[PDB]
Amino acid sequence: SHPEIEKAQREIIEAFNAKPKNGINKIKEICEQYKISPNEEIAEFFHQQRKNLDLEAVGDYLSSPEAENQQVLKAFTSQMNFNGQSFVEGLRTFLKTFKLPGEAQKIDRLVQSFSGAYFQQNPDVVSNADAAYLLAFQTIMLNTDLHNPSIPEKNKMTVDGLKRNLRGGNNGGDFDAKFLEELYSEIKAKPFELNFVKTSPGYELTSTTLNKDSTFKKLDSFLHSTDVNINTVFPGIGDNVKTTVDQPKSWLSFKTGYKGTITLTDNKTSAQATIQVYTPNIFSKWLFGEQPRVIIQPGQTKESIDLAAKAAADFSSPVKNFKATYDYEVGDLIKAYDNQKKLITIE
Repeated sequence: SHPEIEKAQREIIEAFNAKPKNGINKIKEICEQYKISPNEEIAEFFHQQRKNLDLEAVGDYLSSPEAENQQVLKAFTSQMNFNGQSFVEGLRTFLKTFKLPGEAQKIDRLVQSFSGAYFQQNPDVVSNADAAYLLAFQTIMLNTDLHNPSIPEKNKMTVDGLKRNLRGGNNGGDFDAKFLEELYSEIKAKPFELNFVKTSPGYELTSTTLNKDSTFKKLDSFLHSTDVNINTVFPGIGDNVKTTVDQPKSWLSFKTGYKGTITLTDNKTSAQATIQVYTPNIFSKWLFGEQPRVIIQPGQTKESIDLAAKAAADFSSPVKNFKATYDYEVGDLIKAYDNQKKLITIE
């Protein structure tokens, strides 16, 4: 906590709250001016001014894949005590710290950071860092099973049901039977205090009948497609648009709804946009929302805001929620959406 930053804390708080970018750049400003490291310092301000800062934005800054952001987090998470803490408790504390982003990849980056720190501070508890990430994802999946009011008590995961999934999890080995009993019981008696973001950044398409939507229907078929063009899904975007697809991990669409992320990139303009699909399932419905969601987000580059607007305008269903991105204000996204929704609303 450096004194030049501490002095104008209120100013940095006012800037960050208004627009995170402004505030971050105002932290960097003082850091440059006083020949000091921003990553280690952003992390500190975020910690210190927790009761003051926009926790939605903070969580959103820390969960972003950008190099600077990724470093800030390594520093944020390192500044946490996990020494002495139980795996269940250390994690119980970690998650409690954030206004949890409402998107799988963002959550993953977070869980991945805890894993690396819990293992650093407790090298004896888990065999390696990969083993901590496994245990955490099993713990988070366990948290759903043990507290789902729909699932009958007879179908809710057992203690030995845990030990089974974790045979070969401790760096190609088993974890201590008494530690998993202490894990399972700790999380049986108390569920994780998980506060999520209200509305996630960019365009969010969500309805109880979005599953019925032709564009949504098409986009889903696309996720299990080989060599297909995206203009078949979105004819409002250019012909010249390349796509990459990241399919969901070990924890399937059944335990999140998360059906994956499509990344669209204009091969002439370098405008980028990402589509995220979430379809409610028996396990997910209770924790992650009962209605399908489509989150469209523009890249940092020029015209990315149009690509995103073009994809969202092609949808029949309306965009239920608009939210400012780190580089784009709510209004500009509305401007481009209504514009393409007036443009595409022609033969």
